[PDB]
Amino acid sequence: AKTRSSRAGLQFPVGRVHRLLRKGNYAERVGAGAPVYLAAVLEYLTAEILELAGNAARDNKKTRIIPRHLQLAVRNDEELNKLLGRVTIAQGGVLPNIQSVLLPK
Amino acid sequence: AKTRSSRAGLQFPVGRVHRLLRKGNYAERVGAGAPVYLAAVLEYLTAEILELAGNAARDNKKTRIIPRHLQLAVRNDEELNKLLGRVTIAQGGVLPNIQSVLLP
Amino acid sequence: DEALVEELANFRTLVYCSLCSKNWKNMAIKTCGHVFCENCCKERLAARMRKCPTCNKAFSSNDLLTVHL
Amino acid sequence: DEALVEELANFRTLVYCSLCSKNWKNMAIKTCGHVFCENCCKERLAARMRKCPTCNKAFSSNDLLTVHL
Amino acid sequence: PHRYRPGTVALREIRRYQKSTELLIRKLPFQRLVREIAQDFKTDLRFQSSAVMALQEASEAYLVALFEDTNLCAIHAKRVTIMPKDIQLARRIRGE
Amino acid sequence: PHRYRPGTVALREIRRYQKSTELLIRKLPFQRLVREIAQDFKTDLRFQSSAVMALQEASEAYLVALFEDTNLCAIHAKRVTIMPKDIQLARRIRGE
Amino acid sequence: VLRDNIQGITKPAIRRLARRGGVKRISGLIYEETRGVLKVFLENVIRDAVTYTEHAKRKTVTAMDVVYALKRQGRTLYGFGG
Amino acid sequence: NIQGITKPAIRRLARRGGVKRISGLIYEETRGVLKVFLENVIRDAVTYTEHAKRKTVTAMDVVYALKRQGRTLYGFGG
Amino acid sequence: TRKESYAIYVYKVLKQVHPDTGISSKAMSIMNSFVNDVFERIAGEASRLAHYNKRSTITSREIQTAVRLLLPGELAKHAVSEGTKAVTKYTSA
Amino acid sequence: TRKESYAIYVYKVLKQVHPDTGISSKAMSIMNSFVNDVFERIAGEASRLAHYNKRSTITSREIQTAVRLLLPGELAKHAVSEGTKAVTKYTSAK
DNA sequence: ATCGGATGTATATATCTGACACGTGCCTGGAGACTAGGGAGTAATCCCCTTGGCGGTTAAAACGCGGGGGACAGCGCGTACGTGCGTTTAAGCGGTGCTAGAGCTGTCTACGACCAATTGAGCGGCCTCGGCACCGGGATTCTCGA
DNA sequence: TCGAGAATCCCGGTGCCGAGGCCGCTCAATTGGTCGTAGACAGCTCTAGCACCGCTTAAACGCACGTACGCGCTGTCCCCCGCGTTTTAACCGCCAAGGGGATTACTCCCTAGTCTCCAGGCACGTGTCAGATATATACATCCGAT
Ligand SMILES: [Zn+2]
Ligand SMILES: [Zn+2]
Ligand SMILES: [Zn+2]
Ligand SMILES: [Zn+2]
Repeated sequence: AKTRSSRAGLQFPVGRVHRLLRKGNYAERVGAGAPVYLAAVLEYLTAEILELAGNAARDNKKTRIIPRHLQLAVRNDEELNKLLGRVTIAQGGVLPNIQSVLLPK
Repeated sequence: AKTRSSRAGLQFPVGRVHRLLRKGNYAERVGAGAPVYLAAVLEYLTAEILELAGNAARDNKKTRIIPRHLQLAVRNDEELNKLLGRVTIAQGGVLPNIQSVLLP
Repeated sequence: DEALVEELANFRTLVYCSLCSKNWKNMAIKTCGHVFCENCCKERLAARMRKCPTCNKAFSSNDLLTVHL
Repeated sequence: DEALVEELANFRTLVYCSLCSKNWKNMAIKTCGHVFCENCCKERLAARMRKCPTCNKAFSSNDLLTVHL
Repeated sequence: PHRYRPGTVALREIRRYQKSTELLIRKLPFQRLVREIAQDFKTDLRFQSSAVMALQEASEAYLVALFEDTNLCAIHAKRVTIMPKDIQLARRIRGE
Repeated sequence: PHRYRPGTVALREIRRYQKSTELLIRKLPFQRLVREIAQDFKTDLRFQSSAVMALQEASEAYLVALFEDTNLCAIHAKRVTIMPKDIQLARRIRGE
Repeated sequence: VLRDNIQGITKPAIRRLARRGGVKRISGLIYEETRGVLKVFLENVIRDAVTYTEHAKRKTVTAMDVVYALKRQGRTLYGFGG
Repeated sequence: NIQGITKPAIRRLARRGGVKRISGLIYEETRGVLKVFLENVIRDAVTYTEHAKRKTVTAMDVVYALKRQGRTLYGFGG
Repeated sequence: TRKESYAIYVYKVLKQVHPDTGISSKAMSIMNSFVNDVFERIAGEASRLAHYNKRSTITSREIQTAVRLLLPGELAKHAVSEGTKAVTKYTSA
Repeated sequence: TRKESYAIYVYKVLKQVHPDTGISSKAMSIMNSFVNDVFERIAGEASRLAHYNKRSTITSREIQTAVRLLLPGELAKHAVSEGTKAVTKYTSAK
């Protein structure tokens, strides 16, 4: 007996998403292929950020991602920065930037 | 046979609120005393704003309530202005004020 | 002759962007040092493809450096 | 036909180092985007020639980047 | 040749226009603009009159509320004239 | 002896604090401040450690995000020193 | 098709809004800057109304799609049936 | 009390922000700004912790109170 | 078909505060939208607040605290009292 | 008792993009709380679309038009193209 | 500062219509009455976690002095914008015509809720060693008064 | 212009505790039927959105002229930055007591569900009067000569 995630060729669990949609008072009935569409979107967004953070985790000669590396991944790209526009990541810090008028001549 | 709203003593309908709250997918069950409590709060706010609107209309020698009086009454009161923060009223207008430095 | 044309053709492949074959090589990546044209590179950055066509190494926008001649 | 002979020489001087005319342009400068050969780069650092020839500016040790093709 | 000082007439238009409630842009020119913009997302589309009216009722409020805050940045810099560098700062501080 | 021109130390410490990541305010006085503020709503309360940590993180983020908006309107007046009027203008424009 | 209708927003029309806003003196280079701000506010609102009006299989924009689009951006509007 | 937020601590936050020169009246202004924000968060946290008949305000109440004010915070669960 | 509204109730309330004034049809729609927005965002906070505590029913206690989280300052102190005073009457009868 | 999280699935996704790279506990706790936030927004927006048109089932169309309403610009194209390719594979499977 | 002439802003009385307020028919949604079962209130208990106190280092805070750069005020000039007038353009209003699409009604079939039986996937508890933290030494770069 | 001095980086060695894998074990996802209602589809009605034309006439447009304001420059002086010395209490490690948060039984009563009945809120029709429009009149205001 196969699993629905394996049948759909995904990595995320489809049954748990199907149960969470049902036990959440969202609608009276839930369609068949709604979880298999919603679980394929939650994985692409995760794979995007986990790929953009691995470059930062390498430019600092590290081999283990820490929250600082996730902070620099969602602030250097417009698409993700506009989606997480009102989110404060703990232990994140800021982005190095100095106004051009302050520097000496 | 008495109405459910007359027992409480309100003007707003209790049964309509109950069936609207029991069919909007909020919770699996709805308590008996919830519509009575909710229909008494909805009645207070409307009277609160509709008295200020009436006074504003009366100060302009009119005898009706055009949308301008609503905007005036809302923008002249602190709590109401804070509650209705990011909302716009059609044909409302603007509160008259001029910067002090601009005058001669 | 053919040898004169062949060297002309051989050097032509070195000046033009391989993707476009229409503009001089202008844009270089710090990570790998490969040089392409500025126009072909930018459209890739809007297609969410951050891997080098040649050395496959990942890169970002800040790693783009202009070159002259 | 001298018509394509000039293009090859124009192509040749573009890729050859304008200093020695014997090496490819494989060592570029990060500060101002000019490209030369590695042969003509480290000889200048012997006398601390931080001033670039083309635009005449200073540089450093991390302003020289390896480039290919 | 009875002229006015440069600004006493502009100081009266503020009082005139802060007391009336009506649309300030011409209806046909504004309505053509919406139809021009909305033919790229999907062609051969139709609109109700109320949709156009409601779309116009919000742009007025947006522009008016934006012109109120750019008048504070000009006062901050000891001026009375509003330059294009104030609209950029006022729009950047509130995040857009 | 040896001295530095006014500004170099400021620039280097700016460069320093924009590369680190720990908390800037001391922990025990902040905890005391939170416990004192909470007293006026309901007496005899208790706090978890994580609640105080989250409060500190949120406060630091808010203050840091506000000091970098007051600086942007301090420059607009051809000035290089932040002022309470700059802070007030930034807060007013943001929409508090 | 219809083109270059952005010039229907005239200089007096722009200045009348500024008068209501409260300003007194207006610089020369304000009209072009302002015409580029209204053309961006009208894309975000319309791209959502069009999304709403085709999920329901219709081919005409109603007065409720605009209200929903304005509500989705924290700009709720009273008076049109919201 | 409010005197625990010392001047060097205030100035380090400004340095992280990116300012170079600070007027002498800034600290008094900023203390009264922070004191207003803390009250706004704590009142909602206390209402949340009081609705459930509890006596200890937990981290999840603070997270929810921050969330409903347009300021979400990752890293503490939920 | 038909469609429902709060027109009659709003008019009935209006003839209580000011017994000699009227109201226009254009402001009536605004008054009808305001009461739909307030009721929508008050009852949307109770469902989420009851989910936090692993409950299943929204009772009067879930609304008494949902009012306190939305109405600012002085307004809540009056709304809570007037809502509480109405339930006691209903329970007695 | 038991507690459920996406920590086991995020790690499986991570080892497909970067074969040799770890992740710390705080980073895992942040990546866990981001997925819930996105999931609570998509479904919450899809419910209102069903309510508006007097319907009662959340099918695959509401999810598609709710993704096209929240994600900005160019992300939506890829998200839709990745969802509509998984659905067709699922429906024509064993 | 003190009058005066002209201009735009209130102030008072017809008149006239289209929207507000009121009345009636009728149908569907709300009020009564009874039943069953599961959510929620209440009592006991136990064990983690919060509060409180004590002693040593030492890192950070407090205080004082010198001086140099930046905030601010006063002047002068010239270009850009406000005000008024004559001419031109397109908006606003009315009326007519036609047809594409919204909204409602009746069928019926395929799809999702619901229940009984299985089994393997994901969670809790334990080990272990290697990546990262930390410290001590040179080598390179950056600033300032000559 | 460049040397003295201070801050910063590259490298090597040592150590430790948290990530990564492993194993046993519940209970939740999977199969397999069954049924009844939501929704897809075809057809009909009618209304409201689009296209065109003619006639005012209000407003957009171009031009001349003057002047108030933006911008650059110069000077005085006072207040904030850098640096050294002294006083404080934050931080770490350790210990102990008890409160209340979480968990498990047990019961009971309050809300969902069904059937019956009828009055209240809604669609449609009609009178009439509140306010919009026009007009003559009183006055506050402003810029100039003095
Ligand atoms: Zn190319
Ligand atoms: Zn490469
Ligand atoms: Zn060379
Ligand atoms: Zn150069």
